[PDB]
Parts: sequence; structure tokens; C-alpha cells
Amino acid sequence: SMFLPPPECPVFEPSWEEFADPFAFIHKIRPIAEQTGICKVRPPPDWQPPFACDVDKLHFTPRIQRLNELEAQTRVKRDYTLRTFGEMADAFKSDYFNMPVHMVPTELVEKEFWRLVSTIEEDVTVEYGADIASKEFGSGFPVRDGIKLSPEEEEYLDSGWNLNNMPVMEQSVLAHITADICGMKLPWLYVGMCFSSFCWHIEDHWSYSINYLHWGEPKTWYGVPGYAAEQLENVMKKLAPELFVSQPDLLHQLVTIMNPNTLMTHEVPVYRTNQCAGEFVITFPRAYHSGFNQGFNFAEAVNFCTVDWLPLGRQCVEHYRLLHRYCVFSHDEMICKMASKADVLDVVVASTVQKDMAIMIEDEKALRETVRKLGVIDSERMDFELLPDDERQCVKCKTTCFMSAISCSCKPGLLVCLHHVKELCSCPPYKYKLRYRYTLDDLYPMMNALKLRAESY
Ligand SMILES: [Mn+2]
Ligand SMILES: [Mn+2]
Ligand SMILES: [Zn+2]
Ligand SMILES: [Zn+2]
Repeated sequence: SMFLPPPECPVFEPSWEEFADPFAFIHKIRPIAEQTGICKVRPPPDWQPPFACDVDKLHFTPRIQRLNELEAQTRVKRDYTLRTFGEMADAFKSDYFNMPVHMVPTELVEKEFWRLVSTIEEDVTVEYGADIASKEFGSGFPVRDGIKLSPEEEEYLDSGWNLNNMPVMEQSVLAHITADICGMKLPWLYVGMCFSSFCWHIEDHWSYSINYLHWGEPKTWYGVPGYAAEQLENVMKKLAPELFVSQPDLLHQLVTIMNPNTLMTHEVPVYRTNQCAGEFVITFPRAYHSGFNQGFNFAEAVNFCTVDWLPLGRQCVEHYRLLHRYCVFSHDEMICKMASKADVLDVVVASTVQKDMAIMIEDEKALRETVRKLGVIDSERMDFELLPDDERQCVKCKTTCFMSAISCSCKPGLLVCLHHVKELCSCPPYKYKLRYRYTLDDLYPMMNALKLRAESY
């Protein structure tokens, strides 16, 4: 067996005026949608981006998936063409149900999915496609290519809802990141089949995500609001402890399939939706989500960060430190990069960055005072943004260092963040050097530039 479908998530149907600005729309729906974690957006009937591709020229390496509840799976970063994958996907679904592919009820596929993942006797293996856009397999949305585009492609080129543009818009904050973060700024393409699934997870740095289904059979989603994140994690720790062990890298992250009825039994609020072709699903910061595909389909997704997200982004990095989890980027480095470009920032963006920068400065001031009281006296300015990431992680908590770090000449290249001064080596702290990006005197004028920009209006 029995599956009790969770209640439906909110469905929004914006008008052309409401739809025009994705960021103003996401802010409007936020009080409702953040209570459910996920929501569905039906674009105006006439917003129809053109989907065109040669199924024989689009190639990808499929990923093999075992369908077992509570079994550890890895989040990862053979060859089929889109045609041969489709033939395989259709033959599979039609042979599974002994029915024509389009006649299988969605409620049946859902009930069946939850039955097959819980039955030990069932050894069902599926395949899917998951990767960033490339020359072998590109974006489902129109992109500018040096290739004459049709007027139908031209009108959707600059759309805020074309997922290639969403990151580089001025109401976004990940836009400004100069560092190589391919996984978080570039759209991901997903080629699905019946029962291929995405395990329970949250986005890196508790970011938002937006997902468009270009074509094919529906994608079923389950979502949990951000406020219930720790409640969900506590349920998962009891039922699957193996998933919560410390991992060697970000590549080695462990995720699992878990029946939403198990979460619902433990008082975790869960919402569902069937996303159909031409619809968007938006996930809110720290909102757990999972789901599976109903059949052969093609989706495109991207992470994004609004001004609303900035304080949660800072709380996330603090949460990664407590867990010894690797960061994708330095949150402080992003803030300082935006401060250095205060003159060209959006006014609402400058105002919000200024507020996070004030917290960063006061926390930094307190951390430096504490390390000075531990006996660290020597200091030297260091341009942390020039170091590759693997060369600036705290030995203890793995945090990406930017504002400051502690080094000792006895451990060349090793760094600790200012929370872990006692974890570097056995030398007395007078042998240490405080490496800093900026003095407090450099920071106050950077924050003032944001204030001037924000007060202009
Ligand atoms: Mn099974
Ligand atoms: Mn996701
Ligand atoms: Zn640390
Ligand atoms: Zn030492």
C-alpha cells in the first residue's frame, strides 16, 4: 502493498506580466512555496520554447541504477544515441506492464515504483542520462552560436526562463562568482526512462533549483520544506546509518531512495507532483527532494541563488564546517567579489550583500581577536583566491579558506581555519602565521561602497 500518495504541492499559473520576471515571481510565491519545499509553475499557454534535435547525433554514456530502498547510492558528475536510449526505454516500460507505453496510468507507475524498491526479491535495473551541456549533447533551450537561428529561437534566447540565462541575470548572486564552479552555474541535462530516479537530497550550498521538462512522459517529485530538513535527516539516520558516515570527497556523497510514507509516519511533511512536459519545478533552499521518471523524457535543470538565499548560504557553510563537508565555493570570496563590483550591482542586491558583509566583518573581527589571544602574533596578507581549492581547505573541517587561515612553517602548504587553530601541529602558536586576505581597514570601505550603491535612488 500500500502507498498513500502525499498531498499535492502548490501549482502556479502566472500571467504574462507575472511570468516576465522569474526572480520577482519566485519572490512573490516564496511565502507559500517555502512551506512545501517544491512547487510547480505552468508557464502562459503561448510561452513555447522550440525544441529541435537530431536523435541520431546526440550521444551519451548511460548510468546504471539498482532500484533498492535504503541502499547507498553515489551522486556522480557504454554509449547510447538519444534514439537507441528511447527504443530501449520504450521496450522496457511496455514489456514491464505488457501495455502500450502511453496507456500505463501514472498512479500505477508510482504504486509499482514503491513496491519494486521495497521488495528484496525484485532485481530491477534501469539506466539514465545525467550531465552538463557539451558539444556531444547540448542545451534543450536556444543558445547563441557563431549557426543562423530562426526567429522562434531568437525570442527565447534572452528569456529569463531559458535556463542558460537564469544564472547570469542581475537578480542572481552565483552570477558574479569568477571561480570554476561548472556544476553550479551550468545547466544539467537528464535523459530519463521508466523508474530511473533521483535519491533524497538538497542542493549544494542550500541553493534553489529550477527544472524544466522539455518533452516526454512525466517526472514524479516528492518534496520536503526547508524547515523540516533536520527532522528528515534524523529519520534517515535511524533507518539508514551507513549513509551518514564521513566521506573522503564531495564526489563520494551517499544518497538513498526512501518511501515518502515512512517520512510521513515520522511526522515529516511531504508533498508530491507529476511534472509534465512544458512545466517547471522549483526547489527552495534546504528543501529535500526525490522522485522518479514515468517513462522516456528529457529535462534540464540549474541551481540559482537569490538575495533572499544569502543568509542561508552563510548558515550552510557554517553547517558544512560542523559536518567536515567540502564546499563548492567560498561564500566570503563571493561576497568580497560583489563588494569589489559595488558600482555595477543591482541596488537591491548591493543592499542585501552589505547586510551579509556586516555579519562577516563582525565574525572575522571576533575570530582574529581570539587567535591573537592564543598567541598567534605574526601575520602576512595572502591572496587566497589564487590558490586551487584543494590547496586552501582547513585540515580539520575542510572549509574553503578565504578571509583568513593559520599556517606553520613545519607543515608546508597546510592550513587551518580560525576555528581550528589547535589542529594544525604541535608547535607553540608563536611559530604560526595568520594569513589574511584583507585587514579590517580594507573591509569597511568595501562595505561603504555597497551602502552608497544601495542608497542611490
Ligand atoms: Mn527491490
Ligand atoms: Mn536536486
Ligand atoms: Zn576549520
Ligand atoms: Zn608547526
